[PDB]
Amino acid sequence: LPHFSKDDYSPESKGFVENSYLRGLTPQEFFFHAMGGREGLIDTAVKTAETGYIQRRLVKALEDIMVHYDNTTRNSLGNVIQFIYGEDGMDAAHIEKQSLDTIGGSDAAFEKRYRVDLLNTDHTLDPSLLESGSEILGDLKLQVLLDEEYKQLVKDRKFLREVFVDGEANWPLPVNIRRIIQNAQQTFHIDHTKPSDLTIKDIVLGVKDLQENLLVLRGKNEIIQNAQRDAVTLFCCLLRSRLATRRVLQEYRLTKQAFDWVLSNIEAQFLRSVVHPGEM
Amino acid sequence: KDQDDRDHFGKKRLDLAGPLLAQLFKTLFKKLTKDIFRYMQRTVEEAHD
Amino acid sequence: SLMSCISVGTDPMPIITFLSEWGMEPLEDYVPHQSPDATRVFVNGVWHGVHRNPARLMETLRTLRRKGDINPEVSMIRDIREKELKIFTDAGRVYRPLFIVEDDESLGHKELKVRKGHIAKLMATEYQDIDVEEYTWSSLLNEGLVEYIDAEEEESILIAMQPEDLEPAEDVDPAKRIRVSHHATTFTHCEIHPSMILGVAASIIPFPDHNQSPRNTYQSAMGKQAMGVFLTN
Amino acid sequence: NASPFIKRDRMRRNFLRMRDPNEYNEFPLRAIPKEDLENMRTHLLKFQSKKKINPVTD
Amino acid sequence: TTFRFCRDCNNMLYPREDKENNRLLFECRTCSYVEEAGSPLVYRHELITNIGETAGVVQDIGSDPTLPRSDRECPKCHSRENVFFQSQQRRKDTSMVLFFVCLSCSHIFTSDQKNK
Amino acid sequence: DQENERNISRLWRAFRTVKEMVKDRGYFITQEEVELPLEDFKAKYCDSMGRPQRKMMSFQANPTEESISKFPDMGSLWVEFCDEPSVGVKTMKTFVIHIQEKNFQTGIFVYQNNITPSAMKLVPSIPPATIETFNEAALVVNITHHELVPKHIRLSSDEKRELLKRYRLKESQLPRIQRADPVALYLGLKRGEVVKIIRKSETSGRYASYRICM
Amino acid sequence: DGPTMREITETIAEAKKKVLDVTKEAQANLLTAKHGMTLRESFEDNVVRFLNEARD
Amino acid sequence: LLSKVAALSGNEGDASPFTDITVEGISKLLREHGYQSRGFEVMYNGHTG
Amino acid sequence: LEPGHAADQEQAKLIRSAIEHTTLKSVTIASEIYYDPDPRSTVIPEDEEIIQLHFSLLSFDQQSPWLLRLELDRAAMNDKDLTMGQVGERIKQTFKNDLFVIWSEDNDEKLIIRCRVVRPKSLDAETEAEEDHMLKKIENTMLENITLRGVENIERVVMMKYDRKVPSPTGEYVKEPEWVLETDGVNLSEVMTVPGIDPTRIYTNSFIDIMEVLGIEAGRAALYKEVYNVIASDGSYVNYRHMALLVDVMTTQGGLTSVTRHGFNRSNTGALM
Ligand SMILES: [Zn+2]
Ligand SMILES: [Zn+2]
Repeated sequence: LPHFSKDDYSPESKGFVENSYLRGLTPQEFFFHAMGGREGLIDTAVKTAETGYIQRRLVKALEDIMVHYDNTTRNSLGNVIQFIYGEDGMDAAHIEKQSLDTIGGSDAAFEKRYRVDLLNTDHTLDPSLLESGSEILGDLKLQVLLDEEYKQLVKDRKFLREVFVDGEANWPLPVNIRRIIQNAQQTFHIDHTKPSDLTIKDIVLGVKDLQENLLVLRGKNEIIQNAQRDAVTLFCCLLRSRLATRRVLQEYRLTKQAFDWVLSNIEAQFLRSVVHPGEM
Repeated sequence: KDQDDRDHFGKKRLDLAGPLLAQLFKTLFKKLTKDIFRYMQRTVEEAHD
Repeated sequence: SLMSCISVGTDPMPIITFLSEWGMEPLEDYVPHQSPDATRVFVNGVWHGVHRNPARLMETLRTLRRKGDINPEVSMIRDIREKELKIFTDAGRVYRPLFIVEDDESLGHKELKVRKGHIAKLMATEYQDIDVEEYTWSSLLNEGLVEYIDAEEEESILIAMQPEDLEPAEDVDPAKRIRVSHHATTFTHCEIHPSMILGVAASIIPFPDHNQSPRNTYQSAMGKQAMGVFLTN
Repeated sequence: NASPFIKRDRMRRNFLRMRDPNEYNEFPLRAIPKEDLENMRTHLLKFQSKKKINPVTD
Repeated sequence: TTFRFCRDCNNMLYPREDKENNRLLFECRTCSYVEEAGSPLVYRHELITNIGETAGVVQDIGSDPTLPRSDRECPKCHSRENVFFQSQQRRKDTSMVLFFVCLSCSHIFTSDQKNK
Repeated sequence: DQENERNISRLWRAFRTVKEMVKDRGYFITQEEVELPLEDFKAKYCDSMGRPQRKMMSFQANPTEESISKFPDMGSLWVEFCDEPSVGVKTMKTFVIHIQEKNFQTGIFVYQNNITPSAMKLVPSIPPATIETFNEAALVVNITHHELVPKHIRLSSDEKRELLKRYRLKESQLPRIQRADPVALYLGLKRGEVVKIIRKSETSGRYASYRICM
Repeated sequence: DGPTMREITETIAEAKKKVLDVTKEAQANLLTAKHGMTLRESFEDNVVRFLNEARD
Repeated sequence: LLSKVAALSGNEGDASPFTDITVEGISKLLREHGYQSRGFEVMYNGHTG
Repeated sequence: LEPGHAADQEQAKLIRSAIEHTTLKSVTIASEIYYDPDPRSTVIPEDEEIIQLHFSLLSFDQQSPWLLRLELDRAAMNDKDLTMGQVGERIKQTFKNDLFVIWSEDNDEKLIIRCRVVRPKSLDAETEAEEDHMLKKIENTMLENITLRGVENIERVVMMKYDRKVPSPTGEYVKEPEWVLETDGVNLSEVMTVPGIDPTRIYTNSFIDIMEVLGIEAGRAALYKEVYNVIASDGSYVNYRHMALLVDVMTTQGGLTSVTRHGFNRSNTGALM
């Protein structure tokens, strides 16, 4: 401004408003503040025009893409864009952020929460968690089932870390398993002290059979079956992590009636979250 | 020396009604003068009063 | 702006003849190597000659403009660093008035040429209409108390925002805003008032310096959309 | 700490109420008679060169 | 580098070599005028140049009202009045060093403390 | 002699990359030779003075048993590394004659700087055998190992037929992959050949996509 | 309140002094430009950051 | 706040941008008129009183 | 950087300099053309010793008398780790055997390089007039089209420290710092081959280079990353499927088709559409 001296680099010279709106702005500050505002007004006007054209272009490019009854995403020509919408086949309106409990944590914490042993006494299951804890100790048939469960959990951890290199555990997924467990506990009024009537065989088989009912594609051929398995690989990892033998018996203390209720909701919730054919 | 700034208000000029009308009158008067002579050429050649 | 005015332009020839009589050497006999200190004289963008003592020419030219011999709208700029003297007389230039600051060694420091005695007669003529000798804005301009300055001439002057604190040589109320004195003892002009930077619409906003800049712009547009009394007829 | 009013309607009344020795050799200068300046034009000749051009000898 | 100009026509001379004496000659291209060179340098291209740091310093630099004032000491006349300015080169690689011009002796000094 | 070492290191890496290309295409290549140490490479593919001999680097690869079952039409593969930088018509002419002489179904040519147009235009000259030219500089780094590049698996004729039948598609309704694509060149895809791209999806973990060469 | 305003005033004053400190060394040419930046751009970055923090 | 004082005092407020007028100065005048310095007032709900 | 030297700072400087493009124009103050009648004695006081050094330690009969001199900045050659040996030999290989060059040692007060163009056996009488002009022409080229080291189209490189979460030996995720080089200008094919970098992690802002170097699928992943960054730059979050569908459409034809009238509008989808 024609009020300072040439080659002045002080904060006041180059537009530092030392005052507040309550105290008011000096004439030099007022002009500099006005200059900054004019930048915003010009940006707002130009940006509105630029964004409007961009929005129109995007819509016209993707206006003919729709999800068909075979779960494939195709344009007007029928050319395949995605063999399954969103690579999972779910609707964005039914997606919630959930934490994968297997990817995170240390190895020691992983063993303490998931590994269950009936032969040794290092990771033994407390007999008071279930009514059959007395006769469950020393049973090899149940031990192999637990071993099969644990190795699957270990595989999920290896796969999840290979997918998410940064190790982040919170990712969007269709069904909120945590809310379902909370509803089951309160609806049936879990005692939280008396041992549940659940059996290790029931829990392992119950979760395993539930994964089969999570159907996104209903083709009866190898190719569609392979796609169906891949479309629910990430969801099954969340399902197995939450519904673990120790977690169900120890963390959730679910009863047999509650456990059956939880499984039915997950199946119903998952089927409702599938993308509706005909969606634009 | 830095390139001259085109936003400098000192290098700008504001044309008001005066200069705006002056150019319009200058253009129109030129047409009137041209028309006057065209009449003279037509009057001289065609033998008209 | 409220005090902004636009020049109408005058004949530059009288200024050119004046320069020739006061030592403006014609460009036909200019040898750069025999005088590598002369100042180039420009009138309306035309290089008319060089002059050996640019200080005296500028002082004489400024004095004539202030007293009234040269039209006040004529703009004069002396680029000391570039050794150029530019005189502008064409129309379309935007200029605004400002106070003139001179040494006045009576008090030992630079001060406005306008004094309380002048302001006394300015108001006397203002209120006598509602009969002392007429004393209008023209009288101030002819007495060398105010000066028209345009953007081109703004480049070579130093302006003090207010005379209250910037002109005097140099507890505080916490409520008052922080003001920068700039501690400069070479001011050549002084703003009539900072509030005159605003226009007609922005002058109706109360406390526009306590508002965010975008809000002031919006109000200027809405004021023109307000019902009132455009005319009494 | 100040006066937040534009005091008017009585300040107008308020203002209205108070109101050399011979160490030289000078020769005479006279104009050329016009009898010889008619039908004759006297011009200035300027050689543009860095040498000393003299048509009398060069 | 210094440019040389011809004496007979004012045209600028160009370098030439004389193998008879192995010397440098500056010969005109139009009128055949020659002159032995006083220096062997004929070309220079300063990629990094400091010419123009104090460009614009005149006998009345102190009369400019927009220039700032300072109280630094003049190390040639012991005076406190002076006008300072930054480098006048507009290349966006110069330092912010200040050049001080005394109003009593027209001496120019700098605030540089790294190289001076 | 720093430049000599740099060239050897670049050549060693290029040779290492070429081995992966042959192995991934479905040819019997052992992991031991794939991970050949640098010192071992110099002991086998150099001479007394140090500079390597490109002629000795040329090798022959045969389809593995698994590849034959999936594709019972793949023949022998010959990989040749040119010695002189500028590949001329003479070198190309003998190279193409070399492949046709011994019934090599596919022939990979590795050059240093460039192949001249008259040599390049001779590339499609021995059907049904296929001739592929690779630049040594481009082979120094294996692009397939990049984290952004997913896994590409070529589909057999039977697999492609089932893919279209189950999805009830046409060859024009599948996603397209350019022949000049660096990955397509790596796998040596032909017109109408579909590749299964198995990439990792943040929404479903694993997602399988198909692209048809164009 | 008054005590807060006094603290706010000194916070800006201290920042202004810090901006002055960097300015003097830059004028002395002793300031070394940050890697990948010029002398003036580096000086501007230091001043801008200091003033932004003062407001915060 | 300024208008409240002006109406109470029967004056015209000075709302020019750059002046010595401050909120604290206006607040002092407002308190001298028997009102809360910052302009707050105790009001009653019209529905219930 | 390489996984075995990610945390090391010394290796960062070596690779950073190995990829940054530097030209003789950036390490020279002035270029001067001198006239030394004989290639055995000098006229400048400074170079009176350099000639006595190289000549004594050691053809020169056919060396042009016109001399080409460079003054170089030591501060320019220590910001980037360079020695006159590297600079000198680079000029030697620029012109294989057609000029002799002498460069002063680092210990010298001022860095200087002397260059002379050696004339052939045949004598040309017309080249004397342009002999100095020829020196200027080669002088300009030696300033512009000379690559001391690095990769073309790489204006500058700056190093930074990012934090990446990698699994700990115990099994938990622990963040540790690593040295990363950020560059202005893109040469993906050449930079990827430079030794010392991790080729499997190099990323490029321009997905066009990714597409033509890695593949369409790599370009698809890069294209999604760029779109995600822009939307996430302002803090707004959009579901993954929306971004993926747009990216898939832009890469469903085997290439990067734009969203303008020259891209999706050039397909075969009906004139009315
Ligand atoms: Zn001449
Ligand atoms: Zn002095």
